[PDB]
Amino acid sequence: IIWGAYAQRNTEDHPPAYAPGYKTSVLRSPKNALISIAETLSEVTAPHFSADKFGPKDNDLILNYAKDGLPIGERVIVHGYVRDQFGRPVKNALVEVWQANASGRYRHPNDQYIGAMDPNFGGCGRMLTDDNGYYVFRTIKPGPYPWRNRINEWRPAHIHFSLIADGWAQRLISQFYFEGDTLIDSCPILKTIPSEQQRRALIALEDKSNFIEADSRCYRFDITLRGRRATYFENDLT
Amino acid sequence: IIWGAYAQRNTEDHPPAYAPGYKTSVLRSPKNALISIAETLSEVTAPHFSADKFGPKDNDLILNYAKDGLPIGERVIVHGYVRDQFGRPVKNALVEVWQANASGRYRHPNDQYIGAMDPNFGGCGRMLTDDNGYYVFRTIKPGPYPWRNRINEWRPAHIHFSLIADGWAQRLISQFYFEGDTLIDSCPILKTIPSEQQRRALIALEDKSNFIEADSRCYRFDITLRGRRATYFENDLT
Amino acid sequence: IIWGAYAQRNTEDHPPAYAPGYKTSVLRSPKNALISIAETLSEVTAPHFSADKFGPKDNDLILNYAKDGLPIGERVIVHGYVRDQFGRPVKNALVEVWQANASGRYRHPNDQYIGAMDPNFGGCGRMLTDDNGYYVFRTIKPGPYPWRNRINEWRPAHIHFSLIADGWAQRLISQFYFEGDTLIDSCPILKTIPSEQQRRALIALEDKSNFIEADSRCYRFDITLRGRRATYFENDLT
Amino acid sequence: IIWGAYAQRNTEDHPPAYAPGYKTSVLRSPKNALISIAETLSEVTAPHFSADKFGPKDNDLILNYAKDGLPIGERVIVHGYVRDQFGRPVKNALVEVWQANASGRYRHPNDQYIGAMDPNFGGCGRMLTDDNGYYVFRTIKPGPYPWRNRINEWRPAHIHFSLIADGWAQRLISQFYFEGDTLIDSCPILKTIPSEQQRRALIALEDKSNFIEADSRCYRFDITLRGRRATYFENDLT
Amino acid sequence: ELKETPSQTGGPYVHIGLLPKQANIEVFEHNLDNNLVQDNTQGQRIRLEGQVFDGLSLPLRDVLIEIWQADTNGVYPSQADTQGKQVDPNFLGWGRTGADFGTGFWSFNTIKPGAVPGRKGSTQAPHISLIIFARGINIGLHTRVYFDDEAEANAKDPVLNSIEWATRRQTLVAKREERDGEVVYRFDIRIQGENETVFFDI
Amino acid sequence: ELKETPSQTGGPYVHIGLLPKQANIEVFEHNLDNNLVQDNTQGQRIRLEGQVFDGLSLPLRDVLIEIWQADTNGVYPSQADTQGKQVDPNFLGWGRTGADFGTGFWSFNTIKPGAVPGRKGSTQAPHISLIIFARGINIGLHTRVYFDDEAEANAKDPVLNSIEWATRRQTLVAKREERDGEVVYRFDIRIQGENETVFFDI
Amino acid sequence: ELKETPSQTGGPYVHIGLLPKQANIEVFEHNLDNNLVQDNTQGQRIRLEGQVFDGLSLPLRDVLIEIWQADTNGVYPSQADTQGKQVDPNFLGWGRTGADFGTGFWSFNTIKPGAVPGRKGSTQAPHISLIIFARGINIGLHTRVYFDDEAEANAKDPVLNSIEWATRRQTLVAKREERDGEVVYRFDIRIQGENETVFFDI
Amino acid sequence: ELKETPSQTGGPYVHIGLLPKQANIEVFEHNLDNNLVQDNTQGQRIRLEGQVFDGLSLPLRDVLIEIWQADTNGVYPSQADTQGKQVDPNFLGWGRTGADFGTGFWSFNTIKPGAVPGRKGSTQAPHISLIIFARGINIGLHTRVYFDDEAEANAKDPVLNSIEWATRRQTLVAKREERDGEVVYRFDIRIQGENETVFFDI
Ligand SMILES: [Fe+3]
Ligand SMILES: [Fe+3]
Ligand SMILES: [Fe+3]
Ligand SMILES: [Fe+3]
Repeated sequence: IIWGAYAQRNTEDHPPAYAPGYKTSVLRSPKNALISIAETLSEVTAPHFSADKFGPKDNDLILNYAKDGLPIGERVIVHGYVRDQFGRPVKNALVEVWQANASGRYRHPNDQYIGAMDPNFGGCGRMLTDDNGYYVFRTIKPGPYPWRNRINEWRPAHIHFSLIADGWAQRLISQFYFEGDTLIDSCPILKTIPSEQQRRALIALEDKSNFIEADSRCYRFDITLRGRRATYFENDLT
Repeated sequence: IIWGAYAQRNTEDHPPAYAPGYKTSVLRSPKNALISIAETLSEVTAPHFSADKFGPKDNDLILNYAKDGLPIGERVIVHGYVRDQFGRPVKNALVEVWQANASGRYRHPNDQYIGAMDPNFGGCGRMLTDDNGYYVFRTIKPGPYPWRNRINEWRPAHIHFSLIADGWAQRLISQFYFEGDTLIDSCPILKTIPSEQQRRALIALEDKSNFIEADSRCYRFDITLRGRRATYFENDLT
Repeated sequence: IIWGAYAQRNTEDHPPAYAPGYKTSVLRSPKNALISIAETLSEVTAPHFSADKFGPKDNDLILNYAKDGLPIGERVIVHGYVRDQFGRPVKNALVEVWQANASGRYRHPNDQYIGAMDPNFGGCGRMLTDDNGYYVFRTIKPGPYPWRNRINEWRPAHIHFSLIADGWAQRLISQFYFEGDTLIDSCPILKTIPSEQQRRALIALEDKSNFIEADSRCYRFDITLRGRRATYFENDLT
Repeated sequence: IIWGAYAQRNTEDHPPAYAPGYKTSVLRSPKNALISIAETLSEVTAPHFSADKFGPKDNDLILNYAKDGLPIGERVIVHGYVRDQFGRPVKNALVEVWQANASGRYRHPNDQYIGAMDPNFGGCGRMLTDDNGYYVFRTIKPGPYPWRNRINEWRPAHIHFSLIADGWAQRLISQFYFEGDTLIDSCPILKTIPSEQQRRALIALEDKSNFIEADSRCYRFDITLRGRRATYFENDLT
Repeated sequence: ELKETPSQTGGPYVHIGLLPKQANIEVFEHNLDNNLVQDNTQGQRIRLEGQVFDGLSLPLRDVLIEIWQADTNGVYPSQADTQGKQVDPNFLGWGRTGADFGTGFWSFNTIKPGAVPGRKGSTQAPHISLIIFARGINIGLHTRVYFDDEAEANAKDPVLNSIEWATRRQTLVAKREERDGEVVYRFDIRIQGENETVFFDI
Repeated sequence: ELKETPSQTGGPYVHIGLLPKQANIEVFEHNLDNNLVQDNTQGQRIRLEGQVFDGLSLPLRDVLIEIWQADTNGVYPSQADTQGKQVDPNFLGWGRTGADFGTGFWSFNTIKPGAVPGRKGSTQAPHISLIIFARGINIGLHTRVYFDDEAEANAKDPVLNSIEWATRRQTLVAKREERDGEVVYRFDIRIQGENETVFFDI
Repeated sequence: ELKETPSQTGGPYVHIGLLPKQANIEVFEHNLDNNLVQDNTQGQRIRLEGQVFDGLSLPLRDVLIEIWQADTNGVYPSQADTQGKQVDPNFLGWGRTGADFGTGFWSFNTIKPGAVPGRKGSTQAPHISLIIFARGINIGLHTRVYFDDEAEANAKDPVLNSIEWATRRQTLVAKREERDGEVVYRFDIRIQGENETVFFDI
Repeated sequence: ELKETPSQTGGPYVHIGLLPKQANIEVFEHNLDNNLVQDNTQGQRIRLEGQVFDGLSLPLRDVLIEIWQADTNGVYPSQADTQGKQVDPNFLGWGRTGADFGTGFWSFNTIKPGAVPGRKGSTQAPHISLIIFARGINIGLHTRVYFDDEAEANAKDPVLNSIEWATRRQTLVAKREERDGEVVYRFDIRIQGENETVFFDI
């Protein structure tokens, strides 16, 4: 199979650049429209990361920063699959995540929220999807937190995630939320997304059968990236 | 106004004594039916608790046990009203609560759950309702936790509460949950309650307008107790 | 009771600053987002107006400008209640109103509409709400009028109103319309308001039981202002 | 892949032990609740049966007991798949079945029903699922039969089945019925099952495209067993 | 017409919120306990003790108990009391305790209550209202404790006589017995099986 | 939970109801104006003036302005003031005015406010709260006026420091300047474009 | 997420499909039985026997029983066994039998199992997993058989200790006893009433 | 047909998960950085630096940047590269960095990329693909960096020529300049206003 270009990104399935409800976007959004280009090798290629560079606890946010004890919070496991838009599994993709602790406090110099810091929690991890596009990490469920958009704004509990896969065109960063969180319906950031179905594509579902007795709960969350079309006639990529 | 007896407790609005789905009830439930009696002074009276016996932090679970720092977890305020079934406010009623920490771990000798203990959290508080039946306390949102009913059983996040009011007939102990928690629909304990409307009477609702910016979220939860009927003819109470 | 800050203004329940359909807003709307601040004494305080400064006819637009006769038009009484968002009455708030006459003509130098001027009508009044947040004034029902947005634009009949209450954060100016007016569904100004329910919050309802036989008709119109939250723990206002 | 324990059996998807409508269960049901345990090697292991121990006609109930002629009755083939709750095929599982003949008469000493015995029918067979969890056997469609629960009780036509697979926790015995049988809606035994969807999980569907012309009809029936969870962190099984 | 908030079990850790001390938690300066007798409390001191047994005749080691009673003159320290008599100013009338995690025994140091007026001008025999809370118990179980050395009064008691199964009345009578010099009443509660204690819906 | 009544523009004739005099209408005996200084008002008199410009740098000739401020000691003539200090008995603290139909200039005769306490024991620099109403403006625009001869206090002001875009802070500082003998602070408001004035959601 | 196929009673004629011989039916050349000991099977031979009683203390004459156990070294003849040790090549580890239609007695000729590893590095006492199927039983009942001459190991067994009602633990211990020269363990199962056997949800 | 997972802003703390070191967090032994040159990497070393400005011409102090480029011979260290040529075995081709919290400057130590084949047998001028992530940015912004000392190649570049507004092409050309002895290319990104940098939808 000789591959062609990635299918066009559907701008309607993503938040626009300018979203007045999310204040900081007013000055950090281009006024000109994006210029669409036909893809070249630059866009269809991407870096490769070897597994032996990852530590054994890189995907375990409960233990990778634990010093004197275990972090305080809700023990949860998150797993799912990464596929391309045509349903093909995404193999060996780099998945990076970061979150706040159970108080909704980030281990970041710029975070002075009164929510308490956890000396045994770092808030970041990473992994590579297997041959089936499967991924899995363990962590503490992040707490929601206040922020200044409108004075009493609150972000629902969420986990930030980033993916670097087979093509640069696939580069993506986003956030997923937890099923049932009531703050979801009021979040200005989540509302930058036009459709309701897309908003729901960011909610991790409770996976009760995969709970581990007297230990951890589990959530299922799948990710879909742009996919490449196969070429059967002219090959203009180069 | 000369008061008569409390209205009859509606057994249909409460869980039965025998509930096979909640295993420990199989051996701790009477086989004989409860014997209903006409009320006397014994049933319509109750103890009085003076306010000056309560410490200033008795209703603040965030600070009443804080030693070296603040507990880890979601800062939340819970308030509401206590009324009798006829809508009358319940004044100076004793409200006692207790819960687990953010890990779903109780500060109790019999709790060995792997969930982490918080050296700055106790898990209990108390208050007296004011003249309008209003109450309010602050705390850390409790985390759900596993328990052995069926091997992989999990309790949704909850706060235990107890009330001692104007009449012994009103004595009540229960638990309230948080709106949106998905574990609510699977809990065997909550399902001991027959009707769906009664089950919903135990869910605390997100009270967004009462959130405190960059500080705490807030939930609204009202409690209804049995009420006394007024007498206008014969007074057989004594 | 020790009061905290006013609840956050819900930007979604108000028209945005930039509303292209209402032409003059294109150049009189900031391009930057509003900067939200935590409240201080400056925002929670407001001026006090003594009643003995108001004339006896200040709330009677039928007689406060009548010279040789009565103004021409529909005799109507308008009353209602001013409450805060938590349902508390707003006491001694200053309510100021102004409107056009029955021809849709304003007694203003800049109004050259062919609609006829009424030598016995002024078009403005004021009052202070009582202890229950109640207000009441008498007037002539204003006529609709043409204006240049799109060349054949017409404003439905309306009465402009302004309120100065307990907090500067409550400062509000708006307009209310009359139930049944067909111009309501086509007004560009009323359509700057996002939701339909909010648009309906500006319609005064016919209050038939309060009509005064062989004299005047009556409309009921209630106003809701932002409300303050009560504080039960830390008091950071100062 | 390192396997953990089988997912918890959902007691709500099975009939309770005590079912008064099915009389013999009144005295053969424990009064105490079942004690749930965490699994060990004892529960996750199971016996292995070699194929070369099975005769060529073990899965052909039409011929494995035929002596002088063919049994009387409806020639039918039954096939389907055995999967675990996570959709994984169950390979080399032992499937054993037994049924009555076309008269509803069992070849058992304790069966004196007036329904006629068939000298050429035995009523039992067995097989091992293949690598895809597929199974298939041939038989005579069993006739319904009377039994003494309530004096005029009648069992719909059914085939008893038993499975021994990869784990002892999976051990299961049940019965399946035939689509369209009207006795299904009145059977006390089938009604011991709480939900309607689970009751339907025991009905074999007519598989018309797999009928064999001028020979046999065919039914499709799939079986789902409990499945094991994969472990990615601690391995406490041993 | 509003419905009463539905009951739920107190759960296995009911001591955290109701008896912090027994859970080794010290957050309150003034803690509630099982000692209803103060310095100047009137009446004869008595000790109430026993155990609670399940359907297997095994004691509950996680049960919580509370009692409510009148003073030595049969007057309740409650505004709801309409007798017009003055109550002992040094008597709360209420107490709370938990069974021992090991043995299962519970007890209260209190005073023997005086006779309280019944309905329609009757007189109730001396009694203590008691309630049980614990894991497995969905709704607090109500019962009453009467005294065996008060046989003449019990025979005329309205509540006891409202139990048509006469043979069950005895389950509500505690047995007196003088220890060294203290008067103790033994009251064992049986939730299930034979000699199951009578429970009321009050 | 009730929703706040929705805002609407004050419209082009906002003077009829809020400044009858400027509209040549005499219905009220006591009219509200832009003069906050009475005979015995304390503090140094100052005049606040400026213009409001649209997106085309053209002044609005139909704008209405109001201000709210503390007295000379930083105390608000409001019951909501919880400082415990006594307020100047001769100070309303509020005033209203309209720009000139021709030139577009607006002004207030007032007093320079004293420092007011901030949140969490902080101290705010002297300021005047100001609001703008006019045709084209759907919701009154809130802003603050600080004084340039109060640089040391402004540098420590909580609100000004809550503006991360430091370069925009200067838009809220009025420039002092002694006319004949009167102290005048010039404050121009730019609704759009470059040097757009900072507006708050209070 | 698929749901497990729902269980149904094995019914009164459960022998036709699971024990054709006992039903006098000869269709299979190789029949499964209650004899787990082969010629070269290792370990000490033992006979397991008993009866199953209903709520009336009457034995079930139509019950079917199966057992699953490890070899003499505590290793299961199963690929799922992850001990890394070699299993007795002459041991199926499983057996099936039915009670006698007349007396109700059932039995198995097997070997005494060796200790099996427990969870988290613990060690389970020697046991045999047993399941019951029969008319009136909607779901096969799971239980375990331990041995009384293995008291030291039982006291430390994880599963037995997970039964908080200590008094019920003894119902899972079979009593050893030397017949002529063969070792027999008597294990009676009581489905209801007093001394009801403990059943597990595995 | 599945839809692409929707994008969301990286947020203000995008450094916790993508640059732990810069956040003072040490959890990973091997950390990803902005240095693409290894010991035996081929080509001339160059330093790429600049700042990102918002609509107010203020630099973003919380922005995160990544680049993707070919080796010195215009071959990508990617299996997706179909040139048939061997890639520099010591070149990842990718790097990540964050602007300085104080000054806002960002930089990468890399190599100048060789010309890469374009579509339909064309040749692209040397370039580096760059993406921007930060608070306020809902979707990572894609752009390209070309070099001014490569004017002859840029004039023929397919992508640059696909921009009909010729005057905007220059915004994608970095300016070379020899520091002490190191070659540095300055590339400033303007998100809004005048000379706004061209962004692509790739
Ligand atoms: Fe609990
Ligand atoms: Fe108007
Ligand atoms: Fe059958
Ligand atoms: Fe975040």
